[PDB]
This record gives sequence, C-alpha cells and structure tokens, in this order.
Amino acid sequence: EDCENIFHDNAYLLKLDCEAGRVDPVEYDDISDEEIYEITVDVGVSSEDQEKVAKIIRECIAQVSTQDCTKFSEIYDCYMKKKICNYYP
Amino acid sequence: KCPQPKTLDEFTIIQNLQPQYQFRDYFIATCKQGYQLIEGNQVLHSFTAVCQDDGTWHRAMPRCKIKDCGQPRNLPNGDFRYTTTMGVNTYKARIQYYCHEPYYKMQTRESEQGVYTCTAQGIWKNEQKGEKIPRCLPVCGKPVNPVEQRQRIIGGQKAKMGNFPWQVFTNIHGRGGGALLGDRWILTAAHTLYPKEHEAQSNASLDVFLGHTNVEELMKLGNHPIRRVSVHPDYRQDESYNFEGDIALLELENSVTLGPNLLPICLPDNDTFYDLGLMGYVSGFGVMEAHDLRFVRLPVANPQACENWLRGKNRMDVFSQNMFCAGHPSLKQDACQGDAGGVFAVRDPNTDRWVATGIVSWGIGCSRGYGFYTKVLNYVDWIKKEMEE
Repeated sequence: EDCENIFHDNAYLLKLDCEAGRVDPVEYDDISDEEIYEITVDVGVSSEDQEKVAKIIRECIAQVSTQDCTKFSEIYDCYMKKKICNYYP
Repeated sequence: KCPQPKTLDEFTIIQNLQPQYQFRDYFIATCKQGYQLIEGNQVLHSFTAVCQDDGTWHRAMPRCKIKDCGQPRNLPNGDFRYTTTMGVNTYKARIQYYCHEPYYKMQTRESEQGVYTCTAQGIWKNEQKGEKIPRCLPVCGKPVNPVEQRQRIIGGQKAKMGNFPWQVFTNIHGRGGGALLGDRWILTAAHTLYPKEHEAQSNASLDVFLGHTNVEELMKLGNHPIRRVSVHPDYRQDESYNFEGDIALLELENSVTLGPNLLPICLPDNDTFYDLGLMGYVSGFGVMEAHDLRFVRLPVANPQACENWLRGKNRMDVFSQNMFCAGHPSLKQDACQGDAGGVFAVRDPNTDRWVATGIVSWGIGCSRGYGFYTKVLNYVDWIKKEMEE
C-alpha cells in the first residue's frame, strides 16, 4: 500500500518539477542498467526480482511516448498494471 | 693585564672592547638578533666578566646559540606544514597554517594569513596579528554527499549517509528533530522541549544525538550534553491552539568535530527561497518507533489556499506571516511526513548551498493535507543574537 503512495507522490513531484521548467520530460527516459540495479538494491528488492523489475521498468518507459508534463503520471499507471510493488517489502 | 676577551662563536659581541683590561675592569657580552646567551646548558639574560687580580676572568664567556621559538601553537580543527626545514623551530623558520577542509575554512581579510615565522623575540608571529593564531570557522552548507537531483518514480525515501549531515535526534519528551548550526548550536522547535497539552511538571531528560542515520548507531555514537536553552518568548505552552514562535536554540557543552557525516547548514538571507513551487526536503526518523532516516520532498504552496483548507476543515487555525505551508492535497502520503521537529531543507541553485528555510512546527491533522513550518528567515536576527552570547 505504501509503495503505491510513494510512487504516486514521486510522480506528482516530478510533474511539478516539469511544470516549473527544471526537469525536461525527455531527459527522464534515460537510465542505465547499473542505475536500475543500484536503485533496486537501495529500496530493498530481492536479488531474483531485480530482473522482473528491470523488465517492467523498460516496458513501462517504452509504452509511454507522450513528451509532456503528464508523462510521469502515465508511467506510474503502467507500473501499477505490471504490479511492480509486489517485488518490494 | 688580563687577556683580551675572545668571542667563541661569531654572534657574540663584546660591548666596547677596551684595548687593555686591568684589575677591577669588566666587559659585557651580548648577542646579535635572533640569538641568545647560553653559557653551558642554561640560558643567561646578561653576561659580564671582571679580572680577579691574577689576570683571570671570574667567569668564562658564553656561547650565544640560536633562539628556539618552540613547537607551534595548535590550530583548532587545523594543522601546520613546515615551509622551511621540518622539526627546526629555531630563528628564521616559517610554517604554513591550514584548516581541515571542507568542513572548516580559514577566516580571510592568501599566502599571508596562514604563514607564521619565528621572530627574534622567540615566538611564532605573523605580519598581521603576530601573537594570536588564525581561526578555522565552520563551513555552513555545502553537504559533501548531497541527495541526487535526478529524482525517479522508483525512489526509496530512505536517506543515505551524508545526504543530510545536519539532522539531529532528540528524546526529550518524545522523538524530535532539528538541525546543527556551527559546531555548538542546535536549532529545533520550541514545542519539542515544552509539551503543549501535558505541560505542568516536566519529566526532564533531554538527550541529543547526531552523526548517523540509524537510530542504534546514533545512540552508540554518544549523548551530547546541553548547557544552555534559548526559547523564543512568543512561544506559550498553555496555549495548546497556538504555535507562534515555535523555535529554540540549544548550546552544546562541548563543540562537535565536523566531518563528512556531520556538517551544519546556512541561514537564509533573501526571501527567494520561500517562493511558491520551491522543492524543500524534510527529513525524519519515522513515527511509531522504524529505524533509519527517511526524507521526503515537498513543495511550498500558496498560503491563501492553505488558509482556505484550514478554515474549511473546521479548525481553529494559527497561521501568520512568519509561517509558510508546504505539500499538496493530491499527495497520497500523510501530512506528518515532516517527521520530528526537523527542518525544511531547500537547496539554493545559485550558490549550491543548502539552507534551512522552515522548522517543523504544527501539523494538526495526522492523515492528509498540508504541512506547516516557521519561517527561519524572520527569526534570523534572534538566532544570531542568541549565538553571539
């Protein structure tokens, strides 16, 4: 339950930063596998679930092509369709 | 006719060398600058010698060795490097003082304030203020491991070491927070040390911890004693509805040693930090003790919408100009995410120095809504006044 709330809040904060002209929406679509791994180990997912989480992340960044401030709102939606929070404690 | 006095070394100068020395005649031996009379292993302030009839001087001429300024004075939170020969503290020796960067910075007025030489008087001196050594002042903001500005949706609120090196933990009446100012002062909320509803007799205990992110390691690091408490007079404990002047300063009995995990934070100057839309980070050790430190980024909103929400939620309300609200109702997390009486850390992109703009004051509504803080910029003068005491 708390995982979904944290993700929604981070998405809304990124939307506000985009409305302020500080974080460009296209720049967000770039992230290396090392960054994904370090984020997944810092949040506390299992070492086995990291592959599923990376697949979900790649697919969700792929499915969202709208380059606007609502991008962060749509990506979040995808993360709920793939049920990514089940790989978190 | 005792023999003519002969200088042993080169720096010995006989004052008025007479052509011949007879009975009851004397000669005085001084030394050049930077050198001192010795005679054996001791030191002499003056030497004179006379003839004892049998042509023998009653005492032998001294040696006149060089003066030793001694070991240089210790620079607090600093050190020195031998610009000349190491271990040689004698006459004509230069040292270079330096401060422990990045946690401390030498006070300014550039290859002129940290250089100290050994003078002929026998002490380490500098061209400006010779007797006294410099002073390394603490660097306020500029955290050595700042939080990543590339925020992602998948973002754990757990803070890492060095992100907020100013966070403190207090277990006075309950779990509270604050920020470090300098190496000796702690800025916190007034209602953390004075209970609002409880009041009456105080179960005094205090205890202040800082230096880590995990609670157990914070406790292991040590309890810091407090020697003076300065509460703003506007705060009143009986008025449980009001929180005006919710600010206080604590003075440590001994100054802390600043490091990569322990750094203070600067005070505001211009009001551009309180502008709408500014993202401020609020840290706290969670509620319902929860272990490690957790942070949350919240935006400062319009005070008018906050007042509308306040009076619409049938609340007494105690908003003022010295306060500013943060957060958004669309945020699905609780309004108490400003855990403990911490601070509202905002980073100034012009100077890249983090500054504490607000203090976690009152948030009546542990469910959802806005958060309220106290403008530090308004109480800057009182903070500086209490610090200069």
